[PDB]
Amino acid sequence: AGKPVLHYFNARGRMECIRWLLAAAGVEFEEKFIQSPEDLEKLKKDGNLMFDQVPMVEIDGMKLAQTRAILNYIATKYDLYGKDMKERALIDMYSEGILDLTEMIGQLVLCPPDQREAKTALAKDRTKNRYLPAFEKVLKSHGQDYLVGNRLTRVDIHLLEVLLYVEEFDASLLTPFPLLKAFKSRISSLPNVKKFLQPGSQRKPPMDAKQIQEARKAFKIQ
Amino acid sequence: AGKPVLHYFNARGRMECIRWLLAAAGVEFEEKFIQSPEDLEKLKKDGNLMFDQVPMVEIDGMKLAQTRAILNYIATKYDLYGKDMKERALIDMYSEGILDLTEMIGQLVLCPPDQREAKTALAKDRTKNRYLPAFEKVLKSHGQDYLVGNRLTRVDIHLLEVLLYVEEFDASLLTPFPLLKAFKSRISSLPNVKKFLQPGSQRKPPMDAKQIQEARKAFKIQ
Ligand SMILES: N[C@@H](CCC(=O)N[C@@H](CS[C@H]1c2c(cc3ccc4cccc5ccc2c3c45)C(=O)C(=O)[C@@H]1O)C(=O)NCC(=O)O)C(=O)O
Ligand SMILES: N[C@@H](CCC(=O)N[C@@H](CS[C@H]1c2c(cc3ccc4cccc5ccc2c3c45)C(=O)C(=O)[C@@H]1O)C(=O)NCC(=O)O)C(=O)O
Repeated sequence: AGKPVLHYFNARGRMECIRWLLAAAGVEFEEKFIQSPEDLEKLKKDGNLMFDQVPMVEIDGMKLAQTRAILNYIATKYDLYGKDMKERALIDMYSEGILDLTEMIGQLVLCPPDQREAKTALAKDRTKNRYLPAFEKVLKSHGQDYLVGNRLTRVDIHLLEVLLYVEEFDASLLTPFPLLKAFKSRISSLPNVKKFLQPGSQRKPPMDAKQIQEARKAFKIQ
Repeated sequence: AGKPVLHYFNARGRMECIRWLLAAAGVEFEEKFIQSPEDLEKLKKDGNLMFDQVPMVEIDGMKLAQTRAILNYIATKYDLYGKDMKERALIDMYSEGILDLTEMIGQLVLCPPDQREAKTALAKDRTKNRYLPAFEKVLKSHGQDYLVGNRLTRVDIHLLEVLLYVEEFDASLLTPFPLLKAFKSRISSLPNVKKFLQPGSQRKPPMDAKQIQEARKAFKIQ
């Protein structure tokens, strides 16, 4: 049970939020990449994936599948899940909004070409008029350095991570939000985070059109 | 307040799992139905919704949004979340597969006719070959009456609810699973569950495509 083992393709996808959480907690981990459909098949057939899906993480003797379940477990284990019921409620509400924002932006690459522009316009609108203002408001409401409980929790990490993708999506979206900029800088300066951001870490890059098309093809899954 | 207040459309949607969890816990609740676009606009403008979305539940001084955030809080508050992080890891993984199954079947009524048939076949294949076998397997792995910790938890309620939707979708899907059939009757027999299953409770009915198109027309939500 030394280092947790992360089962996923060699890409961000749904496993990146988990890599971010482990890195932030300073927890060393290994990765076993699914490079071929045959790799994915073996995992399923061997009974390692409860729903024949990844993310799957081997940790503390479990074969834990489902992103949210992996995150909640890691967050609790390393005291990054607040101190009680009420703090976890704020943490979960904020985190679900961030996961929604992450999916809205990330799914654009899979949109049918004829729907892509409209979907992209809607995503930019939601990002700048619904999500960014919501988080800027949280920070303003209490003036604290962290989102919840005046101390670092998993959602501070989730927010930094999604702001990076917002910056990749459209850098002008962040301009109107001073507190979030300040927050991004603060979280980025934490030792474990800075280290994960530097070149050479297990942090993953975005995938380009050709890659996406090629990878999604060889595996074929509806 | 005293009784939690559930803000949602008069329909199942994302709020139904919450009505179920509360009903099961024997906690009485009230509902404030969103019956028109104006109702929804009012809720937003008055500062009720963190991300201008429902579900939103008023409980213990919070105006809590995000389905999962609401479910996690209620489950913890009423001792339906197991006893430790390891039981919660199983409860969470199970719950997420159930939510995935619910969405997969629920989405069908929004598939354009030239896509619905194939999407329906996929949903049935996934239900009987991926999802149901997974839960039948958990029940067989310990031979106990409940999914986790040999005690009623939130996931036994989530599993009963989704079994109802699978039964509405295609009853013959359940026949090959004797343990799931026995589990269904057992959970259905619990006092609070029996109360919620009987006529006149706050449980909600399904909505055909016709009903969907109609309602989802008046609001013109993107
Ligand atoms: N609610 C669950 C969801 C789990 C889930 O969907 N997992 C996917 C991989 S992630 C994602 C996904 C799928 C297919 C592929 C196929 C090739 C591929 C190559 C390189 C990187 C990724 C990254 C993500 C991904 C996929 C790839 C597509 O399944 C979907 O589009 C998923 O959204 C999977 O294992 N698919 C195998 C299969 O169903 O039999 C959770 O949160 O954990
Ligand atoms: N991750 C979050 C998701 C929250 C969420 O998506 N909420 C939706 C309602 S649920 C669902 C939804 C939408 C629109 C409508 C519009 C009319 C409508 C009438 C009667 C019943 C439902 C049931 C669901 C529903 C909708 C209706 C469509 O938004 C989507 O399709 C949603 O998936 C909403 O409030 N939309 C208002 C808006 O964005 O401004 C969570 O789990 O809590």
